[PDB]
Amino acid sequence: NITLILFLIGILGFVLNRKNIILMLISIEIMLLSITFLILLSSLNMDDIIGQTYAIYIIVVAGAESAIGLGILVAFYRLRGSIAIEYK
Amino acid sequence: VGIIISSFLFKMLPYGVIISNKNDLFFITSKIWDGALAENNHISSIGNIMYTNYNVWLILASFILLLAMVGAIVITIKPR
Amino acid sequence: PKDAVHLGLKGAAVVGGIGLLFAAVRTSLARKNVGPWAIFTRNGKLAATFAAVGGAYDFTRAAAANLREKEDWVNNGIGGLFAGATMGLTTGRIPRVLGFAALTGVVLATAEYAGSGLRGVFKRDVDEYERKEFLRKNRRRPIEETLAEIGEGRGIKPPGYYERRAQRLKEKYGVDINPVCADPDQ
Amino acid sequence: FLPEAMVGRSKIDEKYPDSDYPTLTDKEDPDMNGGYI
Amino acid sequence: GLQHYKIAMDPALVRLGSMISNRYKYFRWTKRTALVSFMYVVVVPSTIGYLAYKTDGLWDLRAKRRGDLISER
Amino acid sequence: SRHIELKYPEVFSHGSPFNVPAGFYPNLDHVIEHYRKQHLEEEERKAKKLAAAAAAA
Amino acid sequence: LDKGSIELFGPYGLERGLVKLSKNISSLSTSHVTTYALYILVGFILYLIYNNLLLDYSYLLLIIILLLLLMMIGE
Amino acid sequence: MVNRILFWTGFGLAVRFWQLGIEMRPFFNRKSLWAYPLFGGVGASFGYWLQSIDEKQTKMLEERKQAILEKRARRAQRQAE
Amino acid sequence: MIMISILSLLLSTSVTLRRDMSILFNRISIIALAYCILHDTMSLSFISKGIGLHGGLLHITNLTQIFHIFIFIISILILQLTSFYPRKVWIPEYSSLKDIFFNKILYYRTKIINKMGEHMKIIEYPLILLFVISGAVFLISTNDLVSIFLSIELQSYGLYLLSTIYRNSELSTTGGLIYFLLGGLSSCFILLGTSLLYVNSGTTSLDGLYILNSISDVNSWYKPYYLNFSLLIFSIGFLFKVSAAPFHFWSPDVYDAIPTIVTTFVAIIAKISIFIFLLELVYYTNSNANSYLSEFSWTYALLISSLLSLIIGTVVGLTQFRIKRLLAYSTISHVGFILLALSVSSIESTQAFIFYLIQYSISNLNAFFILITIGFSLYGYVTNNKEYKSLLDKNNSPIQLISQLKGYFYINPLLSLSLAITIFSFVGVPPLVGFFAKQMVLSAALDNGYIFLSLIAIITSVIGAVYYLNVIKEIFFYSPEHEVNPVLNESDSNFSLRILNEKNVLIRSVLLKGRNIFISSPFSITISIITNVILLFIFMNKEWLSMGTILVQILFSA
Repeated sequence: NITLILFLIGILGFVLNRKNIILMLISIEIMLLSITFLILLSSLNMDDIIGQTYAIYIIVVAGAESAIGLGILVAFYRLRGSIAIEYK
Repeated sequence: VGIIISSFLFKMLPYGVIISNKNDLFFITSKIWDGALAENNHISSIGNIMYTNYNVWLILASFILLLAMVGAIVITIKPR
Repeated sequence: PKDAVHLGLKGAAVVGGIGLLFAAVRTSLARKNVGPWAIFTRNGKLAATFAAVGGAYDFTRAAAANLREKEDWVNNGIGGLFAGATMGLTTGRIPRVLGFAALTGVVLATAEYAGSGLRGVFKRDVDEYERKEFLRKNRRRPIEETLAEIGEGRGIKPPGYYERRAQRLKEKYGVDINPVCADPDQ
Repeated sequence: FLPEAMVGRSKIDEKYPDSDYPTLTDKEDPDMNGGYI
Repeated sequence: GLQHYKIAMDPALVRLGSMISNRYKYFRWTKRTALVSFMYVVVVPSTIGYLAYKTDGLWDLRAKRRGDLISER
Repeated sequence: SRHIELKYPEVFSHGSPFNVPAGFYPNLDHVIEHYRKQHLEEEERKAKKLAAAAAAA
Repeated sequence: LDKGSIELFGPYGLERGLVKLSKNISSLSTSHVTTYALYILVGFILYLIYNNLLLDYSYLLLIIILLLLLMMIGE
Repeated sequence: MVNRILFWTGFGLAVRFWQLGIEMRPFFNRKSLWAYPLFGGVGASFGYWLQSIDEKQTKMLEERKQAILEKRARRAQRQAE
Repeated sequence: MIMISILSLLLSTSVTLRRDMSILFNRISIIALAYCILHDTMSLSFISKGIGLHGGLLHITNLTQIFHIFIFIISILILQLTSFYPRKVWIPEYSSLKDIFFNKILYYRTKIINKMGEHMKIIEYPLILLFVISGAVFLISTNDLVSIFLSIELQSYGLYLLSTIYRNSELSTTGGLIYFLLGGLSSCFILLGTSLLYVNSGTTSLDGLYILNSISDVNSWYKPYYLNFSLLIFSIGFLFKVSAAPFHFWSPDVYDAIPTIVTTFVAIIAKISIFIFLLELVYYTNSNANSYLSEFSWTYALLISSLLSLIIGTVVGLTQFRIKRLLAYSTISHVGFILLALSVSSIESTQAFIFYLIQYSISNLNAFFILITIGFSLYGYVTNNKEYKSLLDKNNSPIQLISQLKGYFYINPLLSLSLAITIFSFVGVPPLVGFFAKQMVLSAALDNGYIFLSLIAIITSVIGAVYYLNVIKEIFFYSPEHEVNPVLNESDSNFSLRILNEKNVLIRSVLLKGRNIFISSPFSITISIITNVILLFIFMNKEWLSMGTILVQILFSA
């Protein structure tokens, strides 16, 4: 049940974000947390070490995505000078 | 958006997770001797298969990490 | 025999429920803050519009069915016309009420006669190989099949046509048919 | 985030002005010609 | 392309031709016009088509002697 | 076709070799018989076709 | 007829309206990731509505035309 | 009307022709002319290769069409029981 | 072999900071992709619906190997744009086979060849492209839920890094930023889709998921509802990546922002790999018996997307003045035909799907080469248009406007007719290859009762043909706005070229002008071949169409 609540926080924190692109990259992190957390609880209820292995590989790609995101932000900020999403 | 997704995403989850959402149920556990001969820790159980049975996931994962190591540096490196 | 009024509210609720969704999205994309309750202040004319079409489509498409007691492609045409018509009244132009009635009615009629496979096409449940072979190799049909359904005449003059014509003319005009002997002899 | 010409509606409005399609009223154009005297 | 003869191009006549050429842009759906469009696009073809339907196979002249009839329906 | 042929029939050989309860794994002797037959039928079938080519030398 | 309604209820009318409709859908293009995320979320949940609720396909066709008629309407 | 080798030999000639047109270079430079036998030779080599795999494709569908008939023939046989 | 090439190329790239090595790193990547083709051709001597590999995590099919070879050959053609200089000094005096192999030409070429251009100075560019190929190739071969996620990320991340590879470009950083953020949202749907499948079925192999779906199809406590609507969320994340409406707003914006040579790979390869993966997943999960499960098929999203992509793609392209904003909308309308063919699951629809996807990839590649080549041809041309002086990133995107192509028939007539044939093939005009592709999809959908979508498709094609004809109207109906540069052709300024022999001895020295500069042959030959394939498909149709007949027969057999 908490997995659903966390996923909705990350989905709105990404879509209804009016602050900065770093917070959007955080919301993706929250969603991956919730998806991983659902797989972990299910693994325990089905006696499956594969779902812990699956959760581990989500964590490694989740960090790889956050490195590419932070690297692309640095590229964008170097030229734009602001990473603040703006609404007129 | 909250109501629609949560209501739609609720039946996508199984009984094991929706448990514990005046006569409730109680989980019962007992003991075994054949399956307890050499209990492994969870990290050991993942190690038993992470480098043989599922080694393809490790090779692919190591190539995502390599592309991230090369790409993140390529787009942010100071010119020289 | 279906409850057109009971159906109509359900159609308005479903389509108009989608209207609240686009109304709420248009509210969130507003640059100037206007308040949470502006969903029914300025965006109300979107959900109200959408539920108006849903009720207008479902009621009329249900009401037409009860008038003729047969469910076919046409019922969605009339509902399409009235759904299209009601979308016109928002604009306020007589050309636009008909233009939308034409568009929505034809689209919705076309998908019922064809049975658009959006929710899935019909299952043959039979050998497709023999359906193709039967249609392709059927090359001669009994003459009764064409005659009963293209008629007799207009160059379709099967044997025994003239005798049938004599009897048919007799009952409608009361004249015995007897062309002249076109020759002094015999 | 992209520049105004590349995704702006105003540049499209320059490329396809609404003045390319005349919308005369009956007061000035009763004969439905171009307002022909 | 190639040059033509010298023509006393009448300004009034060349603006009439431009108006006739450009006339399609200024048409509107007005009260009289929909009646004209409905009459000649719908009513007249419908009438002509309906009478064709009601007279198809009705008559034949081919070799009708005295004692037969033109009518076959 | 509405019948699925496992692309990986060797999934029948999966399962941990450790901490196994007695009487836990199901007998798959009928399964191995099946796959033995498919292999013997394919090779048998191949052996007939190649012999036909020799007859048509 | 031939320089009038046939043109208007035909090529010229379709040409006039389709330019208007296309410019309006182009307006939804803002190159803002938050707006485009919201478009994705709207389309995502709408596909859930259609499938989970077992709606009639006429409703889906009705919505699509009905959305083009809004987008045809200015602003 | 069509030969797989003649077409692809002539196909390579048109590639050389179209390539000089796109580059706006004159067709049939006397000292450049070796490229028409070369482009045409490559097309002929391609046409030989296609000719061979077309034989492999004919077999696969002939075995396949036989397989479909045999599946159908042995299916209706059990129906008559 | 693709991974050995990546690791070997990464080891050489790791010890070099020399940017002059980029052209040669790209030429080696082309040799590497040719070894992958030889290995993949060698693996084609078996008939099978699929063989599990490496512990069931991967699989090989004849369809798998054909598509990998196609991905490797498309990639070799795109790689040509970074492995050969765009312009070449050609002289009849240096035109024999003896001259090419035993004689040397010396002249100042840095400006004429653009040796130090941006597309010639990124060292890691062919290396990052190989990473996307590897992710694309595994995704075709994936057999497991965890395998699917890792491969689609390896494909996606490299596409984000290629979009941001031009670091000094503000436009590229923005397209890279938009693509990464919205594609990260796309992956969160794919991960949720896979997770719900594993959570409800206890298995992570698709082979096991297929059997649960097959048993379940019959004609009380565990109804398999989760499969269709876990696959629906799974499918939505992939409809974004292929840019199907209404998840397509990103691609017009990103394709227009990133450099053109980059847009050719980014807009072609991902579609090939994703649609092939979706094809086999659509076939196994179809219920041959209609039931309550059939009412909730995830494949209905594919029909909505095709219906929307046909409508959105043809209509919004009507008022696009930007050439690359127009090609994206053109693709969106073409993926509607691909989606509609994929959604009807029939032998005829699968042959139509295979053939439409291959021919559109080669044709859309032709369009990008012509666009990239038309830009490089403007080196000896000059303009005075206020509009062409306000364009941004003119080096990364030389042609950005349809109006910039106005009168191109008067500058390069046959290159303009090459583009005309490619555009007319996108319309679907006989006897071009695009007509036969479109009419095969129309055939299959007509034969399966999808009459309403066939009517929609033909009506949208006339709408989409309007903006296709506007491109051709600019190229042929108006005069050029580009004039020949007055200084590069003045009959008083020329550069001198020496022709050397096998050992550094002068044969003859020649004085050359700007009329002795031409497009390099790798780009004229490539355009010439694809144009001729489109034109004369009606004579070379048998082997290509018969390949798809056999692949589909295998998929539907047994």
